Amino acid sequence: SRIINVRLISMAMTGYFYTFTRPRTSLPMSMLKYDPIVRRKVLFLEQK
Amino acid sequence: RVKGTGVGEKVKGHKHERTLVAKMEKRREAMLAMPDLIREWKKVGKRNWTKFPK
Amino acid sequence: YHRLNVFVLEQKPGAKIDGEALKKHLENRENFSLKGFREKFDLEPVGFNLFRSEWDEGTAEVMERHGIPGAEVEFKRQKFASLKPPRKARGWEAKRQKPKYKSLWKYVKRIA
Amino acid sequence: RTIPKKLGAKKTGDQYVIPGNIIYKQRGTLWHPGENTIMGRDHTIHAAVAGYVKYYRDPQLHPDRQYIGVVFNRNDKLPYPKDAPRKRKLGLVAVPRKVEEVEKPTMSASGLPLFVTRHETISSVIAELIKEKLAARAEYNARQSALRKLQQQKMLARRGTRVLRLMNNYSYRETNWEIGRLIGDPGSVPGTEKVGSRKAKFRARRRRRNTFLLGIKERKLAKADRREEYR
Amino acid sequence: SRWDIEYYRDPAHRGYLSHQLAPGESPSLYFKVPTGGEK
RNA sequence: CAGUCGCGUAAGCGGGGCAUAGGAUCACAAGAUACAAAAAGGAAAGAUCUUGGAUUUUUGGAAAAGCUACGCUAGGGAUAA
RNA sequence: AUUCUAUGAUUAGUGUGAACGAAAAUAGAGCAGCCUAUUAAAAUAAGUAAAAUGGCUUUAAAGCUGUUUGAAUAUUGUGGG
Ligand SMILES: [K+]
Ligand SMILES: [K+]
Ligand SMILES: [Mg+2]
Ligand SMILES: [Mg+2]
Ligand SMILES: [Mg+2]
Ligand SMILES: [Mg+2]
Ligand SMILES: [Mg+2]
Ligand SMILES: [Mg+2]
Ligand SMILES: [Mg+2]
Ligand SMILES: [Mg+2]
Ligand SMILES: [Mg+2]
Ligand SMILES: [Mg+2]
Repeated sequence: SRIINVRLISMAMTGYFYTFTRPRTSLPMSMLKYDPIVRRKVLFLEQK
Repeated sequence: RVKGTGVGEKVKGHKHERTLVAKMEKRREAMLAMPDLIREWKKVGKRNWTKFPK
Repeated sequence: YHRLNVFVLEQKPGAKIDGEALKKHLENRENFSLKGFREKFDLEPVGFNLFRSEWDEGTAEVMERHGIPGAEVEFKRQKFASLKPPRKARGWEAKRQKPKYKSLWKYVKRIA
Repeated sequence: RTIPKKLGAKKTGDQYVIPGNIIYKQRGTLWHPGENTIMGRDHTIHAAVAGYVKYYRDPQLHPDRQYIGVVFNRNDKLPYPKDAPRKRKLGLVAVPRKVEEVEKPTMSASGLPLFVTRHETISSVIAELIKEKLAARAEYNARQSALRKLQQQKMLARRGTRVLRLMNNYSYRETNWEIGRLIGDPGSVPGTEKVGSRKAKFRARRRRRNTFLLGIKERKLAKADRREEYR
Repeated sequence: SRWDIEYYRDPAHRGYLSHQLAPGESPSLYFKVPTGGEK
């Protein structure tokens, strides 16, 4: 209940995602990850 | 004269095939706007970012 | 990558290497040893610089001009296979994998 | 009753090992990694090369450490003298090189184009020296604008190009990897690179400061002409 | 069926229905060969 | 090894944490894959890959309270009168 | 056309599981067609087909069914699968 599992959706609209955990009483996650569909580092943002 | 493959008929196509040209464009339109989205994300910062998918 | 070491060695005062004894040292010497070479002419290393060189697109053509042999030779990493002797498979499913237990192949075949 | 952890030595001295073989499982570094050895996340020591395990002490490296190594010759003894040449093995096999040659075909077995490419369309002497300074700056400023305009033409053509390639089921679509390389070549993430230069920013800051100060000069001088008429 | 018709409609397999195609036509009953050019 | 990113003058390091304490399948749900599509064109329901919700805590994974001095049968006598 | 035997088939499939389990087709035994039925029957079928719901059978189809409702009229493409 204290920790939630979020989904970091790629901003290349390729449908790839990364799942990381973070506390509810925190800000949304945002990272620069490697999208294997386009094979390039793009911006991944939390789903909601 | 059966559906699709008969004389004077056109194969409908599977949905993945029908939405293929509109699917590759969404990826192409997004990648072209990728450099401008990372510049706005590194300038605004990870904490002050307020745009997220829905 | 290959290391090419550029060495600068000082000769002792009034010691001039014979122009014909220097071109004889490299004769029939395919493993040039700086240690031995230095000890024979009584030289001393003073300066040094380094620069490496690996296989690149222009390597093949450079060998053609000067006739350097060895272009059509590629090196592959030596592979070490396990030294464990083969062993019979163990498990309930692994035993019952031959045509004998054809009636139990629904528990043994196509396992994820 | 717990599951045993089975810590300790997995290879004794002079025992043959190949790369990756565990030699010693430990909680903390009871034995530090030495010659031709690797330490894992949990401090497990593995051979990096084929050879024979050797337990020794290196007083030159650390006064109170004990190491595990791997020697290519069973008769060798560690620690090797710091002044002796490194003993290393080639570890390669000689094979004939490839005869690859650019033979890209144009049509498939069915007679269809392998790739279809589509493009888009849309102060006496100082003044002389200062002039040489201004000209050089103005010349580069013209060259920079004469080349930045060129880059905006290659990017427009590249980002506008569409290479449709034959895939399975006789379909024609753009590959996803090529779509990724439209914005730029791999090696850096476009957008992270700083578009501007710090030196250029300083130059702009001064120019803005000059016009501001010089602006007051013109306004102050202008006010003086209005005052003269009043008087 | 679609797949069966397409297999014997292309000259790559020497299908006996390949004579029904034009040189620029594709075997697939749904997909078409895009045109190369700038327009 | 391939892909492509960070740090570093460089060498290079990086597939989380100094080490040792967080369970599958099935079902269900969200993405991708383009495999098959029960006459045929689609679809539904399936298949592969990634991921999520479990005191599945009897943690190789049942939805589960007692009495019989009226007790029954098959056994052992791990000592029970 | 039906019936009987084997193969198809520890198959497709169903089911958490344990298990359950077709059809097409093939071979053999028999063979037979009709409404003017070789023993006397239809003016071609309406509360029917079907739908909702409760059950049966079952793979979700087809089939059987209580309750409440409720169609169309032949390849000049009406109706079932
Ligand atoms: K089955
Ligand atoms: K039914
Ligand atoms: Mg179908
Ligand atoms: Mg059907
Ligand atoms: Mg247990
Ligand atoms: Mg266990
Ligand atoms: Mg006893
Ligand atoms: Mg049968
Ligand atoms: Mg009738
Ligand atoms: Mg009915
Ligand atoms: Mg129906
Ligand atoms: Mg019916």
